Amino acid sequence: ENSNSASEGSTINYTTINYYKDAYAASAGRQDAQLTIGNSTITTQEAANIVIAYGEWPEYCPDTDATAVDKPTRPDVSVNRFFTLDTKSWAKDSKGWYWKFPDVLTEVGVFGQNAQFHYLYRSGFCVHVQCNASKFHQGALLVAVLPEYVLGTIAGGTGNENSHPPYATTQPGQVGAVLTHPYVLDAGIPLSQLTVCPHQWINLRTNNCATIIVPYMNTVPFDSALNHCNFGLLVIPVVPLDFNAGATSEIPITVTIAPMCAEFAGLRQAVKQ
Amino acid sequence: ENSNSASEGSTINYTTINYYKDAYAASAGRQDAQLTIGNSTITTQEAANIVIAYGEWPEYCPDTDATAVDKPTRPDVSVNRFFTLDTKSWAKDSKGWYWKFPDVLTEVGVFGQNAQFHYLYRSGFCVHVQCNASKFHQGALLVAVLPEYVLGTIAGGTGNENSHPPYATTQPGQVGAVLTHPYVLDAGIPLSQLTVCPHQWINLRTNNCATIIVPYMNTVPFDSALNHCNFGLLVIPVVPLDFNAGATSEIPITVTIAPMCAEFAGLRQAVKQ
Amino acid sequence: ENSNSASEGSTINYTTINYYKDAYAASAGRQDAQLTIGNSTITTQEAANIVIAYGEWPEYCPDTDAT
Amino acid sequence: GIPTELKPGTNQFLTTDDGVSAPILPGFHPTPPIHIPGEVRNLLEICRVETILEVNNLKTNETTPMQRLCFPVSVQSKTGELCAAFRADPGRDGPWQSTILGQLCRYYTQWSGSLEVTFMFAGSFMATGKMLIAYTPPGGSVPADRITAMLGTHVIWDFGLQSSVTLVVPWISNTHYRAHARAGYFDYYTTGIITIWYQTNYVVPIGAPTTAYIVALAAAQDNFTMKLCKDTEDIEQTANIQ
Amino acid sequence: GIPTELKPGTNQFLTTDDGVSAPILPGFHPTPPIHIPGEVRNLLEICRVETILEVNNLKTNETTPMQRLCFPVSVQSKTGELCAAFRADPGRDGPWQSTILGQLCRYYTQWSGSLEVTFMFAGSFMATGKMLIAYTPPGGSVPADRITAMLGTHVIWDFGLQSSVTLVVPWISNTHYRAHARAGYFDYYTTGIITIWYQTNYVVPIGAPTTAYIVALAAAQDNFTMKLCKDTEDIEQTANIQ
Amino acid sequence: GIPTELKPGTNQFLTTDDGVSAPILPGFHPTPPIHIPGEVRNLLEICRV
Amino acid sequence: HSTQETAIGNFFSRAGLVSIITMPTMGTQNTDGYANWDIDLMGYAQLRRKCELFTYMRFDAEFTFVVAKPNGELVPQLLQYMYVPPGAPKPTSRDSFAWQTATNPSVFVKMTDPPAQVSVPFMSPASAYQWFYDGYPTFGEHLQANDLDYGQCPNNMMGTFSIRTVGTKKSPHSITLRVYMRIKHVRAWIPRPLRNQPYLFKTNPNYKGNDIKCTSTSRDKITTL
Amino acid sequence: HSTQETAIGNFFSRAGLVSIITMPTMGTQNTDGYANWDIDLMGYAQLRRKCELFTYMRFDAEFTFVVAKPNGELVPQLLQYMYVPPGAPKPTSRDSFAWQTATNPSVFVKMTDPPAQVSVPFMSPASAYQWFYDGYPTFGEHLQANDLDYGQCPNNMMGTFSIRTVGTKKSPHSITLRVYMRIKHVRAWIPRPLRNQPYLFKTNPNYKGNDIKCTSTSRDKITTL
Ligand SMILES: CCCCCCCCCCCCC/C=C/[C@H](O)[C@H](N)CO
Ligand SMILES: CCCCCCCCCCCCC/C=C/[C@H](O)[C@H](N)CO
Repeated sequence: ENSNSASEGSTINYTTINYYKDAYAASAGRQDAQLTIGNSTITTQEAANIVIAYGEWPEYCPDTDATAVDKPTRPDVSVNRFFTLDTKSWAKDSKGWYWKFPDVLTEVGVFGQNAQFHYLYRSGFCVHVQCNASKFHQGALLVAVLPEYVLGTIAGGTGNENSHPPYATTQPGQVGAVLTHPYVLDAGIPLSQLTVCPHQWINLRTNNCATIIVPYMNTVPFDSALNHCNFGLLVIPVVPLDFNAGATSEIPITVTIAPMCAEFAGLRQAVKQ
Repeated sequence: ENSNSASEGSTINYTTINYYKDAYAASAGRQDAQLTIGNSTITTQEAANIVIAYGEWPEYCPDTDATAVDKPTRPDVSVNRFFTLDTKSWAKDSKGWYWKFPDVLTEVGVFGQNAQFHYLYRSGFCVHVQCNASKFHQGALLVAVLPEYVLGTIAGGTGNENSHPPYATTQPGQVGAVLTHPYVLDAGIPLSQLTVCPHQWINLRTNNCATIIVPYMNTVPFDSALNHCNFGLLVIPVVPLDFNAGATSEIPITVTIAPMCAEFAGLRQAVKQ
Repeated sequence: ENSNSASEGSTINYTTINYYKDAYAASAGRQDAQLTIGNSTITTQEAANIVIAYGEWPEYCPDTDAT
Repeated sequence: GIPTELKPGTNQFLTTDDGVSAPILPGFHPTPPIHIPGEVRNLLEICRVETILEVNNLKTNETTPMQRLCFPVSVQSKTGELCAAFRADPGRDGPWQSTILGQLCRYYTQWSGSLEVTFMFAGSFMATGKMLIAYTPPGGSVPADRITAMLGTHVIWDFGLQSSVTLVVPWISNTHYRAHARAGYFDYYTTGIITIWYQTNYVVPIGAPTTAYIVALAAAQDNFTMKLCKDTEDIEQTANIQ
Repeated sequence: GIPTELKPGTNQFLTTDDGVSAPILPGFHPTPPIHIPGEVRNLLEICRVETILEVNNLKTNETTPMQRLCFPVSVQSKTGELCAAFRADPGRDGPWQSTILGQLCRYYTQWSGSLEVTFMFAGSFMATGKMLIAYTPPGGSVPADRITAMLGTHVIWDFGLQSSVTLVVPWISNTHYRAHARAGYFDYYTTGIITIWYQTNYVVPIGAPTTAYIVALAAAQDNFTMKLCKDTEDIEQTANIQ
Repeated sequence: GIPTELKPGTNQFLTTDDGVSAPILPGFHPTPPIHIPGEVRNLLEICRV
Repeated sequence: HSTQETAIGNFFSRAGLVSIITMPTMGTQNTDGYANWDIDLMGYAQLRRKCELFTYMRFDAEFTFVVAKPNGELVPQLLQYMYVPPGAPKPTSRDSFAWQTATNPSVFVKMTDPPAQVSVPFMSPASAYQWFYDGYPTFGEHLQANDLDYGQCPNNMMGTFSIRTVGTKKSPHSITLRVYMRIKHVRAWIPRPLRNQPYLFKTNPNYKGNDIKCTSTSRDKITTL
Repeated sequence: HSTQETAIGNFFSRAGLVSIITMPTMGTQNTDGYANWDIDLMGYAQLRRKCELFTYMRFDAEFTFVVAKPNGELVPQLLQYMYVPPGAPKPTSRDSFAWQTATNPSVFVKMTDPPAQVSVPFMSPASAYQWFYDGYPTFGEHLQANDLDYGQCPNNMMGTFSIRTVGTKKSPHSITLRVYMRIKHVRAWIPRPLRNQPYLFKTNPNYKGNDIKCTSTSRDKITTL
């Protein structure tokens, strides 16, 4: 009995009877705070405690799973630091925005330049959202991380037309893009089930900030940073902010992000897209 | 379980389940320099190191595999010695030549006479090629050994005619024969794959000589020397030699060969062909 | 293997293979003078010796077979 | 040869039968796996996370589905108005279809264990008040007043210093398992009624909005157990997939 | 008899299934084997030997196939001309079809491991010069100049005292295995581009030819591994074999 | 019952195949053999004369 | 109470219909006597909704091939199965060179025999199957005509499956094939929400824009059950 | 990464089509009710290209005999297989003395039964099969008419295979036979280049002289991909 099977790479053991020499042809069987990263730092005194996505910290690629023979670069200070993005003005009918990582930082800083000169990319991310309000403001924001977020299309509304979203929507860049039908998230999936993935609630009466640490999640250790988007970020105003007349109507939403444990490989020429 | 099988003569072991009394009906299972020979000698100071074909030296037939009850002759001095052949004048359009062993030495020396009086033949061979050039000459020769080299036919070019090459081409004798379409080697097989078999490169800027030691390779310990040709020899000018005007245009190609560890059996009458 | 079979009440043993829980569904297998009685009497001097039928004497019913 | 005996059930294919077939690629060695975060070996871990429960569902909100996620609360002029009421059965058509608990519960027939419902207060920081969230055991209808609803399991909660409240729904049943309760004859399996009531009032200062929204969350507990897989109603083919 | 149960898949013939059949010659004893040189138990040993790689393939050379085995080199009047360029994928239609590596690689689908390409200088002994042989990781096109190609893995080599150079192609991939890269949608598996560049010049004395030919060799390494056997395109029947 | 799997070659008769059939006379005891001169267990002894 | 039923082992393991293939005698498509079917398991809705719970999935597959005439009866017709890996020749006809079965696996079964069963290992070059791929397989710019490559994972195309009737002459009887799959030795990652909208296309999760179905039923009043 | 897949054990072991034999009712050839087929495995192209990698090869063979009517249907017809070693009588008819099966192995199978499987040991008198034989089997002089003996290894002809329908009367149904082989217990020697040219004849590797196919594709410029 050679070990060719699919379940023989895990830590769980199963009992199975097999009448052939291949284990995959067998049967089933019995089943058994202040964050300082690099040159930048942040202090969040109003923020809820940090939510670690799937209970794992970002770390360097081990030699067991690493298939690349090149020795990667680790520019710790010039790569991993807090990157502040543009602010999104909130309105009562605002449907929410979404960003595609790691497509936002491709044009920004040393991280963006080395990403164009390197074919292989692996890093962890740090998600931070900032929305400020006073005691007279009542609202709620839902900040969630959905791995492999695919954009759909209404197909003209009839359903008989085959159309795909262009590169502007699938690759919004640094500025981001806005949701059309937040109920389906343009995935055809309910919004009420979005909390199954790592999420954090921003309630303007208590916590005005959010922090989520998302590690690297892919079926491959290294992957191209330009084409493949790892996960998206969703800031959805579930409860519309309400304020009476005379109060300040401009409520910004600031999203700052940082990479963690970045490794680059395959030094090559300049490749934009 | 008697041992009748085909894999039971090797040094590798396999596990197999068999429901019958014969092992061949079972399943597959898990898989797991100066050379002086005899009265003649040669000294090659410009030659690359000797290439042993398939990493085995020619040796006498052991009693384990020997099926003949006769006691063979071993004329060490009168059989095994360097035999120099005719020289082949190189030209720019020269397509290359080929010889059929052991048909070349059948007419030459004691080796050729005892081969006619003996039915059984086993020996190893020594291949040596000589091509001289100066520093102003640029060229490359490919000397390869292909076991069981069978000549094909263009079939008139249409392909609907059945024709076989005559005895003059299949048995060139001492003088040898010339290739027609060196790309297919008249075997219908690519020339770029010829290096899979034992080969040596002659580059006129470095090595002007070549030496290849080919042992006896056959499915039978002894075989008739007249009918069966063991392997062929290919000297192919892959890179055409280039020289400007005024240089010597006559470039010879000398091929000398020697037998190694020859054993004859079945003393009989005189048989030419 | 419960004992339900028909041959299990005798003194002879048989070997049999059975793939079910009932032994009767199994296979066959290897096979392995003066006489005074009561108030009356008789004397026979010309008679041949007494022939016992099937070599067994009449006897009272044992409690094993008595229903 | 070995004598053999055929029994009924030969030459049949049972879709749930776990057999052993013949491999088409002898000794095929797949790609060695790597470490992928988020390994889930059981469907219970997905049922134990808080997901949005839609308490307010109306025919007028079908055009704007975003209003389904919360229900309004404001200042009341009377005592003990009923804010909302909904069924406690996760496998019944209704509010529970929005949560991931009910969706994964529709794959299964018999369910058991105690559940939990979490409310979230999205109102202003300076707005205070109190609510009465009660759970009525089976057999009761929608309570007309607050004195009727208090007779069961209830909880008292405040707006000002706490942003959430969790009503633990205890397991009260005649049977160890509950089949999904449907209309008519199948009401025997109904879990209960969860009613939220105004206890004191919604108090707000001057300068802050007088209308707030409350988000309801729902999930399961460690004692939650399901069985007897089946098909659901939530996927339909009226045409081929192009 | 022993109760038996038939399962789906009876009375079928799987071509890759390894069974046990009935012998037609009881106790047949074949001929005892002898020692034959060149025993090959694995197809990797054939892939590890250097075979001629044809870099120059043109529609004008179809009449004379012998010109495919080498590409010319001569004196250049400018700086950094591109001598040749070719794909690094052994299982793609192109130069790699001439080597025994690609031919045996077409039997298989997913391939892995690092390869090597060897160049041979057939020029005159007194002709000197230098070449720049670079390898571009995936994502790059054919470099326009030498400053663009140098950004990857390159090697510098001399004509005079050395007759050969070996460019080791490292393994750079997102996946442990690579399927054969074909046109269009299948370009995701492309290995890279191997470009050879003029570094200094081709210097020749008086009395020696100014045009030389370079033979390219290609093979695999010990880490080269293949899997998933399949049919190739290199054999076709348009008619019966007479 | 025990799950079984049929393979190609069922319901065929191979003339050289050595099988086991069903006896038509249970426990039949043939005649005890005697000593007959000239017992030949191999065809080579006939080829050597 | 045992949790074995709600585990992913028993929930993912059973037979389901991933493909429907027909070879009619009269028609514009398969009447040539053979069929070339690219492998796609997402043309079927209900098992697709089960596999969309999770992003990355690693498993093995057992198949069941049921053959019957479109009216439901059977005829003694011999059929040939073959698996074509990527790069292998696809058959151009029923007598074509590809069906000659040299290095490609093949299955022979009749219509009077029980359905055929085979076991398929994990053939993807990656660590697990990727159902939803965000990005593009191709480099360079992407215009409106090249937008078709979106949501396409090159690791998910493992080959092509084909069927034909044996013999040179055309078979008078029509044949309908139904492909089944049983998932075993499964490993799962990254849970996802369950799709509440009807399916449209196989390759991408498009939804009909005119009508958005609410995930929950509606009533007249919030305070009335 | 395991090397078991690229080993010669798994690459050489599987079923392939070495022969196609028919017995039509109307025609000029096999209509007599029987067929005498000399054993040649090189009439098939793709498996031939696999066996031409190596010069000397030693192995065992398992066979599979599939029977069907040329249109693909089946009839309850009983067939008889027989192997004829060299020197054994070849049948002159269907009622002929040779089919009486005295010392020659035979296989009986119907058309409703699964295909027949047999195992053939290594029957060659030499140590291994010789695919390419350079020389002549015969002594003396060889003229142009006797050149046919070139490339012929006397050790490669192991016998003759024949089929017929049982019974004295002619069978009304046509029969098409497809012979299969699985190589096992294989040993190999002397690698050879792979043939890049189309096949022509079975006995010798002839190539068409007018067009020589280049082993690699051609492009417009050496510097342009
Ligand atoms: C002897 C015939 C065997 C036929 C084997 C056919 C292979 C089919 C394997 C299916 C296993 C899943 C493969 C991929 C499934 C989905 O279609 C992909 N996600 C496509 O995007
Ligand atoms: C009960 C019927 C059994 C039929 C047995 C037929 C024997 C066929 C054995 C084939 C094994 C290879 C034999 C030789 C193959 C090639 O044709 C030879 N190289 C011919 O040159």
